[PDB]
Amino acid sequence: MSSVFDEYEQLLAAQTRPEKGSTLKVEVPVFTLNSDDPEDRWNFAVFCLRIAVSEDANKPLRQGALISLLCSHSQVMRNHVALAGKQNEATLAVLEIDGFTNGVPQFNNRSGVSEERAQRFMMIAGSLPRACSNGTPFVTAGVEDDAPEDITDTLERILSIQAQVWVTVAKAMTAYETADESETRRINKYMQQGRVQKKYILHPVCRSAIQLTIRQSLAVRIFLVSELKRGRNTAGGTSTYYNLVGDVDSYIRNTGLTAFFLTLKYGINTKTSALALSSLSGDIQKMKQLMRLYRMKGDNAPYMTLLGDSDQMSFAPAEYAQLYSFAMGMASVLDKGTGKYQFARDFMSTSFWRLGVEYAQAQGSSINEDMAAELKLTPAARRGLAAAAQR
RNA sequence: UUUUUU
Repeated sequence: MSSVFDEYEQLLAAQTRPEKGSTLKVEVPVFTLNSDDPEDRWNFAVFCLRIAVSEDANKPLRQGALISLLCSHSQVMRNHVALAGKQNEATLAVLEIDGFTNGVPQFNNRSGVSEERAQRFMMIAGSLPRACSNGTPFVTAGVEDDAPEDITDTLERILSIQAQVWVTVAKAMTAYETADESETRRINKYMQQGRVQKKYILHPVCRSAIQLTIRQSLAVRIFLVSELKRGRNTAGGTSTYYNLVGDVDSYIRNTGLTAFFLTLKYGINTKTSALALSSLSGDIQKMKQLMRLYRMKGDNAPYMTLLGDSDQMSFAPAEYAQLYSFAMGMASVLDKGTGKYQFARDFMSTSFWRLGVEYAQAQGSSINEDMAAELKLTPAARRGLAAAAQR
């Protein structure tokens, strides 16, 4: 016995099902450390940063510089750059920089390079943000001529630079989303932690450009995604770098799916009686559809934004406009968030907003079956807590 | 299509 609604669902299931050809693909130069000297890791990090922040070097190369700023943290970096090589979609090279001598400039290499190339980066060292001051990345001038006597502070500086990056990985879109203040709040609470010094802040202009670079490059984000997957996978007892990554992770995830999760929070997870209504159901049915599509998606699910796949479009807030508006109007009254921006659509319905207001304005109504059948609640207590809400 | 706080 096929029922009409049931076959309605059977129709809405086939549609929601989620080798790819090979195109032209450009080489990405990538740098690889070898050495055990703290001085050498220090110059490697300053160098990869002065590359990353170039005013004149082409794109793939700044990409590679950033890959290196994100790779430099490790000790044994052979296997981590092999894990870089594991991703067959792009194409990366090794360039064993073999270390540099006491003079900062020479890139002394044995394999696969040339001394004319031998003049460009160093030429590119000269690459400088005319807008940026002191002509250096770190805002306190007399910092980079420092002595890393031990490996621990060199690590810690690497951590701070990379974490400045990992913070700026969120709000990843292309327009200049202003997340400087939230970046600053997280820098401040990482100062509450203390793993990052106040002494090593970058220039925020160059940082936002580093962000713009991050999102213009496809595979550096893919590397971020794999970084973050191996971060979420590892437990607590480990090395500090994964702990920074996984700690910042919960701020990276779940991005751009925001109205969808507002609906989850306010619209549904409160199960107010107006949720039950004449029609709002159909969009609820589709809500649990995208739920099933979220769970059986799963392993790349908290990361579609960064991932970039078109399927999020299936996470369109627009088909929910009725529900979506209600859940919002209510959050607008009940919660005091989102009031400082335009978080609204033109495909909205006005009445269900008005009703989210009216329904949220009278908190006498929140009665749940759950606590009722939990505490054997009286009518006396019901009308009592009502008088409380009459405040 | 994207636009909080943690």
